Amino acid sequence: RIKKISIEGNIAAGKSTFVNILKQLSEDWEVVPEPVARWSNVTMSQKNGGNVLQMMYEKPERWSFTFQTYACLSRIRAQLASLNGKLEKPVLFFERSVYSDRYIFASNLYESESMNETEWTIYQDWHDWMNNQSLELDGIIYLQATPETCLHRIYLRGRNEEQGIPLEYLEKLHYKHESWLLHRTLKTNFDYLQEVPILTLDVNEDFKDKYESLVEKVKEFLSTL
Amino acid sequence: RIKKISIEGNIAAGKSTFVNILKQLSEDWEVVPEPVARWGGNVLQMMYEKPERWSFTFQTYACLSRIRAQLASLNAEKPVLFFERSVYSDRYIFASNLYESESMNETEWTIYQDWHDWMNNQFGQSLELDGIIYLQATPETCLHRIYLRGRNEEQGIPLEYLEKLHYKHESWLLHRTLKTNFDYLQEVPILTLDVNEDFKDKYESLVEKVKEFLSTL
Ligand SMILES: O=c1ccn([C@@H]2O[C@H](COP(=O)(O)OP(=O)(O)O)[C@@H](O)[C@H]2O)c(=O)[nH]1
Ligand SMILES: O=c1ccn([C@@H]2O[C@H](COP(=O)(O)OP(=O)(O)O)[C@@H](O)[C@H]2O)c(=O)[nH]1
Ligand SMILES: Nc1ncnc2c1ncn2[C@H]1C[C@H](O)[C@@H](CO)O1
Ligand SMILES: Nc1ncnc2c1ncn2[C@H]1C[C@H](O)[C@@H](CO)O1
Repeated sequence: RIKKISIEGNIAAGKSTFVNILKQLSEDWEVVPEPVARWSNVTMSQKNGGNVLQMMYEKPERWSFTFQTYACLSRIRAQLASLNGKLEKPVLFFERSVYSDRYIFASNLYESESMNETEWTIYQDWHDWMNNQSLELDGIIYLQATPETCLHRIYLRGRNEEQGIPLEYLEKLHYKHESWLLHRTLKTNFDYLQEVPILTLDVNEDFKDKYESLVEKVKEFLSTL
Repeated sequence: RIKKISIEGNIAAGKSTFVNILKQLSEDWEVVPEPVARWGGNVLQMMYEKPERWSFTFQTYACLSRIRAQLASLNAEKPVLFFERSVYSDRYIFASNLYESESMNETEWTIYQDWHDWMNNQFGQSLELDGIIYLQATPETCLHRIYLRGRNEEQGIPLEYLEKLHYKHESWLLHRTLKTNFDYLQEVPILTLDVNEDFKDKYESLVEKVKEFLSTL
């Protein structure tokens, strides 16, 4: 019986670092990266995904729908094989969810006009459908940082394509993160999700070698599920 | 147990007509129309407006809309389910062509073929065919039946597009040259009927043949 936690948050808040911290604290703990993050920097999968990322960055109003499609189906399959292959008290740690795909990223491209009524309408259906047709999660852990901490972090990361991402986007993605995971205001069609329990974690301070409290906070919340 | 038979055919080759014609003949005989037929209506219209913009998006909605429709009907004594085209049609006819005519790029094309390879590796689950019936018509023929059908946005279909498509049908369903990542398919028997002659009020010969074919599977 595998528990299922999603680790969520804005660009450069510290998810993969956190995910690769818990990684070696237990062998009942496994981690599934987010596919997009491997296409992000530096095989047929990587080829395509990196092709798709650059195009979405260069002309989002043309490539948002295809990007969202490939990136969600990639997380989906990446997530399926981690039931297969590995894991007494097993937890799987997901690096973002198919819900972030949709209520954070996909949603923001509609409202910014990068996907049109048809595009976004056809995405909501596929999504609803592809997901109803094993990965529903036991909990969500929210690593909350500011747009500014987020903005500084991507600069410390130094990714080519990401240096141009401006504070105003991050500022939109923070708001949706907030409405979903803290005031629990955002409303959806995965109903269980309205009451999956969530833990919010302040990672504005650097925790790269001072993380015991955050982890005790994780261990405690696992205990409550 | 429900036998699954796809009616393949170029545009307006007779497909919708023969399949309904069939629909009345037997208790044991039902049909799943092509969802693009009823069209989807914007995505199809955007498809005719600017195909190098919408080809990828349509193909995905088109094909998944057919998988849903077919599954739905996947739930008589000697059951036979007839489909109107199929997910091989969607990939080796249409997406293939559309990649071939640069309305999709390699990324697009690779990303489609992977998603089709996967959307249907969980879903051969009675969408896998028992036979194919190829309504072979000449392109010339199909071009008149499009004026026959007298359909708005379908009026300007060239002469040459319809050519592209039949050469692809014939390589797939008559010469059997064409190769795919469903090894089963190359097994599967095909039946090949000529439909240039009208048949609305003269189909017994046709249906007789259908009947021999089903009888041997
Ligand atoms: O406590 C931390 C967490 C991370 N980072 C740095 O911020 C950048 C982005 O973090 P990460 O890739 O883990 O963020 P994610 O997008 O996965 O949330 C990397 O250079 C990290 O080393 C940091 O300076 N202090
Ligand atoms: O023997 C026939 C077969 C078809 N049609 C007509 O050809 C047009 C297109 O037929 P259908 O929708 O069956 O073509 P499909 O696209 O479904 O192959 C319609 O007006 C049919 O009435 C016809 O006149 N004689
Ligand atoms: N669904 C998605 N998942 C992950 N990233 C997304 C997604 N949509 C857009 N992006 C943008 C954020 C970064 O610029 C870049 C790398 O994450 O892609
Ligand atoms: N998968 C598909 N199924 C049926 N039609 C397709 C498909 N892809 C493109 N087309 C084009 C042909 C017609 O002009 C128009 C209506 O059939 O759509």
